[PDB]
Amino acid sequence: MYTFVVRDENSSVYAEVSRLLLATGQWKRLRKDNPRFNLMLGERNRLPFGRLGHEPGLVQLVNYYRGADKLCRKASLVKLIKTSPELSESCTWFPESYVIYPTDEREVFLAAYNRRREGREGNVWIAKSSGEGILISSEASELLDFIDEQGQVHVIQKYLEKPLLLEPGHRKFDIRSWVLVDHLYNIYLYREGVLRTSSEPYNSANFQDKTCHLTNHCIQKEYSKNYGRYEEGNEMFFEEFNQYLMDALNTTLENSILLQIKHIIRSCLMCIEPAISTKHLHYQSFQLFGFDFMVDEELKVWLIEVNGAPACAQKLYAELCQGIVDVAISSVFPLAPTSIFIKLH
Amino acid sequence: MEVIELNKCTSGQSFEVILKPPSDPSLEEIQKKLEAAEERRKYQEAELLKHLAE
Amino acid sequence: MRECISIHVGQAGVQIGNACWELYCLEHGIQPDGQMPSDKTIGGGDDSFNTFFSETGAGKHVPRAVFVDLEPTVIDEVRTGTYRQLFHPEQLITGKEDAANNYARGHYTIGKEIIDLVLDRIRKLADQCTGLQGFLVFHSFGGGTGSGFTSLLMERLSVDYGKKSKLEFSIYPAPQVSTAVVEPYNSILTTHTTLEHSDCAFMVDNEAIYDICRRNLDIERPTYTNLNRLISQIVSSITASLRFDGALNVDLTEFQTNLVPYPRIHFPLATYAPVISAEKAYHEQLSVAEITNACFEPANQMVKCDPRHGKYMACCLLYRGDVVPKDVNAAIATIKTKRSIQFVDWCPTGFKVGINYQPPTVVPGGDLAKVQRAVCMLSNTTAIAEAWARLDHKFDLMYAKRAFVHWYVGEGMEEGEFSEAREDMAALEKDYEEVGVDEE
Amino acid sequence: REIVHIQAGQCGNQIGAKFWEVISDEHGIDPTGSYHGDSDLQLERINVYYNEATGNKYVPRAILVDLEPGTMDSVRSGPFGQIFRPDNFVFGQSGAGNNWAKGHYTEGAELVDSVLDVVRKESESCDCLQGFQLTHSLGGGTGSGMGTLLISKIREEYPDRIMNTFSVMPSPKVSDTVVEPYNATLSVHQLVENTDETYCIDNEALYDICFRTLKLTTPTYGDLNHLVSATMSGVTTCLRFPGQLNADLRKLAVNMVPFPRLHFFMPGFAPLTSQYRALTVPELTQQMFDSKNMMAACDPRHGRYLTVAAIFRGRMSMKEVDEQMLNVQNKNSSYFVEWIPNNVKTAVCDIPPRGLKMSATFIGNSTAIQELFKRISEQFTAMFRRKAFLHWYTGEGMDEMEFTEAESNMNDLVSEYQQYQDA
Ligand SMILES: Nc1nc2c(ncn2[C@@H]2O[C@H](COP(=O)(O)OP(=O)(O)OP(=O)(O)O)[C@@H](O)[C@H]2O)c(=O)[nH]1
Ligand SMILES: Nc1ncnc2c1ncn2[C@@H]1O[C@H](COP(=O)(O)OP(=O)(O)CP(=O)(O)O)[C@@H](O)[C@H]1O
Ligand SMILES: Nc1nc2c(ncn2[C@@H]2O[C@H](COP(=O)(O)OP(=O)(O)O)[C@@H](O)[C@H]2O)c(=O)[nH]1
Ligand SMILES: [Ca+2]
Ligand SMILES: [Mg+2]
Ligand SMILES: [Mg+2]
Ligand SMILES: [Mg+2]
Repeated sequence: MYTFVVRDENSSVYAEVSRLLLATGQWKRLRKDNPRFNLMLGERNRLPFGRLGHEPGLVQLVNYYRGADKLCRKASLVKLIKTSPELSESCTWFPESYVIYPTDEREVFLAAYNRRREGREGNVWIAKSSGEGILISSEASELLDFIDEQGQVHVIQKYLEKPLLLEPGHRKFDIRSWVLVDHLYNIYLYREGVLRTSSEPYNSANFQDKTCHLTNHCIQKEYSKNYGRYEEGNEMFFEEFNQYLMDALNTTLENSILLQIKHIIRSCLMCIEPAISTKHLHYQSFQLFGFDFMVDEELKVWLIEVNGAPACAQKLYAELCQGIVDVAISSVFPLAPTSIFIKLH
Repeated sequence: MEVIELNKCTSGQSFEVILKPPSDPSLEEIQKKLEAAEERRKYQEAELLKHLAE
Repeated sequence: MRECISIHVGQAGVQIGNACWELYCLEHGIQPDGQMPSDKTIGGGDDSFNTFFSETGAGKHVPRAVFVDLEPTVIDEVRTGTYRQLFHPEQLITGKEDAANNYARGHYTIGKEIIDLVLDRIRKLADQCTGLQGFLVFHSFGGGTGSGFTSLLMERLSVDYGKKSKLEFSIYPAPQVSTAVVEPYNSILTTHTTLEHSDCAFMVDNEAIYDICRRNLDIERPTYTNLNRLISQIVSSITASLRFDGALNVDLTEFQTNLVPYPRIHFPLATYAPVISAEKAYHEQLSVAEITNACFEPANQMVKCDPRHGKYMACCLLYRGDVVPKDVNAAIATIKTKRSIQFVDWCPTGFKVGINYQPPTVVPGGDLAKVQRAVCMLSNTTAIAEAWARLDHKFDLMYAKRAFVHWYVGEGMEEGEFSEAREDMAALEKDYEEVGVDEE
Repeated sequence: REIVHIQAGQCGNQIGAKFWEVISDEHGIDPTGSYHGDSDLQLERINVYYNEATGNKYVPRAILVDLEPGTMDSVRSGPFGQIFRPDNFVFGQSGAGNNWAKGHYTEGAELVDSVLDVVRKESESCDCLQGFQLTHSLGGGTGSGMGTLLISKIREEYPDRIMNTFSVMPSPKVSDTVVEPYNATLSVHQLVENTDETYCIDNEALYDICFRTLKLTTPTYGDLNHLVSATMSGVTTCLRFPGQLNADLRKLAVNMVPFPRLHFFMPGFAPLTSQYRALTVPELTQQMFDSKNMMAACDPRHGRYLTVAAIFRGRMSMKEVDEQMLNVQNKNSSYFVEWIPNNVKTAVCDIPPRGLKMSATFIGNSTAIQELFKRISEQFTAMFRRKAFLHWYTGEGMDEMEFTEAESNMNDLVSEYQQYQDA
């Protein structure tokens, strides 16, 4: 039977898949530093990719793509979109962003900050990094006084001050999608996304208040007073959200939003494919991703962030983790029908 | 690209393609090293023969 | 004309020396009896092949080579083999008992008793040189002779031939054909003692050539003969510029100048293509673009590693066969658009190309098919540091328990040399990182 | 590179005789020392064990030692009796009476200089003496007491040579006298200090293999020795035939001994014979690692493998051999220490043993061997706590302290094997 190791135990997604690898009766778990494994559920930082693929008679698989960080970090993602001709900088689905260090884009950021000031256009930006930085203001002076006071590198992004608001509530949200890329670089979009919503009504005049602006589940658990009114855990799933779009907007989730999501996912992953592919390597990689999208008043989808080590919604842990075994693991190590994923590419 | 320093002959050809511009122990010490190990090797054997003599 | 002296140390060094010098004779048309009807200057000359072959009054062309092994079995094959008339007995040196896969036994115990014999034999070849330019040393990382004696020889060579170039062809240990468990120890120890004495070292991982023999040559269980005949082709394409007319890498200093801007980082990655089985009845010859593209495929490298996640410092393309510069340039332009080729920002993104019109020679009856054009790429990428990491990790596993260290101490070596050698590899590993790397 | 062979005592000479009987057949040498073989692989490394006389006769480099003439005469008249060098028979008349002290201090001390003279004349004619191999039991007196005396004297004279033994461990299941634990414990203390490699051959395992596997209801010593000579031939295949792995005694010791005191090996052989269908490569690999095929009577699942050496004899595919070896350790990797990477090395030899078309011999340095020394230690202490049978030894000049020291040193060896079983 097959063997595997675990090198990131505080991973809720992969703690469940290793539990499923037990029930099959055909996978044995080894200790962290046992090299005779077929599968590595590797650590999050400094994963020793260089030691993989050098064990005679062992097909070895790992749950991360070397080089995928260029997509899963704020600073590198901005650079990747700005310089890759496949994304061509002027792609319409990414907000205007500049990398300001505490090489440098401080000059060009202030240049666009003046253009927005001249036309009297909406000039609100956000400051984020790799915890939480939580700065939204209308003047760049307050942005930089906060950036240099902080240690790590922050990246400024145009705030989408005209977001799509859910009713009843007048509240914003973010859409999380889970994408699995297997050893063949097929791109599977899990049928079930989740909306991480805000509990308080959106307010344009109070940017210092960061509860109706930040849709993070940890912040809604911490600062929201009426958290949990409309949906359990500020999480609305697709069947309800799609029903809302039909009743309120006479459209569907697939037509209004999901087409753009599938396009954004396909674009980002097809861009870095030649840099991270393990098609002809001595080891092979798969990886689960968490894409974070934003929707505006005109049903335009914006990519906000890609998470390389995502968690899952509690309701969707079982279905998604079993899908990883079927699609990403048993595809390389078979055992002894409709799919839950959407093959893109 | 740019080809520079193209040199030809009947045997073959060489050149250079540019795409983007930029942006000791002595003999005495060695003999001492080997003799230091030789003495350590002889000291260990002497302790063995001393141990066997006992 | 500047002569080159090849030194073959240990079983791996000697058997690869056989594969290479056999191939050299087939390439220059030298018969097994040392005679070359192509040479019309009998008894001497300043031709390109004269850097590797000297001439006698009888017209024999003799390799400028010395074979050294602490054990007579492998070299006795040469004394009675096909090319027994090629070398004279002085060039073949054999000891009584070997180093038993023990670096200290090869370096200290047996090294001391034979190092002056070897150097005097090397002096005999050096005195026949009007202007010796340096040495090419073939050895294994894993063996007690190949590791222990080589590092001692490389120390003395720097003493007796100061600032004369020394290039290595080193065999990285792979468990699929390895014979000893302590080869990580031997590898780290010999790399520590040799680092400052080597100007440029080409590492060949036996694992890489083993798989290439299985995939491309369809060989079930590759033997050392399979491995060495493939290695010799790579060595021949690297030393071809020293043996033939040309303008790229015509002396040993140019290897350091072209590939080694940082002296400690002198381990270029070699990639070779195409490798085609001779038993393959039907074959479609590959183009310049196809074989150049294969130079950026990990499956064709001498050390398995991912250059996409390192940074380049230099690139040499060495072609043999029907190749004109127009095809190379059109291929490099196509490859730059489709592949991840990241140079360090202080080096220029460039390629030094050399073309030898003579197609590569294959031993008749060998496993390699004769191809119309081939290429060997020498690229100094920081990705080769993955090979150091693997080795250092296996070293760390055994040393934490002090497993087997008593064998080395028993030969006179101090336990501290393990630490000094491992600290050096750590520094080397950090050097590569400085050069190549920048619940959600 | 020559090996000098020494067999001491009743057991050592009887087992040693079968060994020379087996390998002489494998090298195509008749009982008269003449070579009548069909392959040059037989003669390629024949000098490791045989000297050459005029007329192209091959004389074993073997020295026969015993304190009574009984077994010596039996060997001289048995099969392959006259192949041995006549003056290489060194024997006394008193005997050792199954008494380690008599072999090591009194009776054997009177005879040891004669043996070292024969050892010296055999070594002086060696081109490059590789080392010595000794066959003996630990439960008797001559092979146990005088055997370990010889090792101590040989090490004093040839201190940079590899010392190898095939040591038969006693067992109450195949016992001659009750004092066997005493002689065995005294001998282990000597072996821990003065040998580089020791193949632990447990007479309990040999009996059980003859009883349960080979279906021998009333096994004899000859049955047990058929098993010993078969594994002795297998573990020395790498030394007698052209090969790359473990081809000499020092290289084997460097690959098998990670720590100086832990040099006691478990041998294993497959298939077990006492044969018409040839065995497959998967079948050889499964059997050679099974406990039932082990000669040391230790379950390898009770410990972990420090290093493992395996040899395959016969015409087979090295591909399926590598696949099966990698399969058995990739699916039992918990029983191999993780701090010695790639601690399993495999060799192949085209020459199969007699009667078998395929065979596999196993050499393991497992921490499970402590089970053997713990058995001996418990049998030792059970008598020694009442000082039982001690007068046989104190009558030969020994003190109780020497027993306490051998006991303590062997308990340390057990504790040291338990140390590395945890990591
Ligand atoms: N590619 C290749 N590798 C070899 C060859 N011979 C030995 N090796 C490798 O070399 C390593 C062992 O070192 P050797 O060269 O055999 O040993 P040595 O230099 O003779 O030193 P000692 O025998 O210990 O005195 C192992 O990793 C082998 O795989 C060969 O002919 N070709
Ligand atoms: N340009 C923008 N316009 C509008 N809202 C934005 C925005 N950028 C960020 N946000 C809001 O900020 C929230 C947090 O952003 P981000 O995803 O960077 O935080 P984070 O990375 O710490 C959480 P995670 O663990 O999912 O990576 C988003 O959910 C989104 O609602
Ligand atoms: N396997 C095997 N064991 C033996 C043989 N002869 C004796 N023994 C064992 O060896 C021990 C007695 O040793 P023995 O050789 O007779 O003593 P010695 O002649 O004084 O050295 C007991 O444990 C016996 O079981 C034999 O031929 N084969
Ligand atoms: Ca000439
Ligand atoms: Mg994040
Ligand atoms: Mg050797
Ligand atoms: Mg008896």
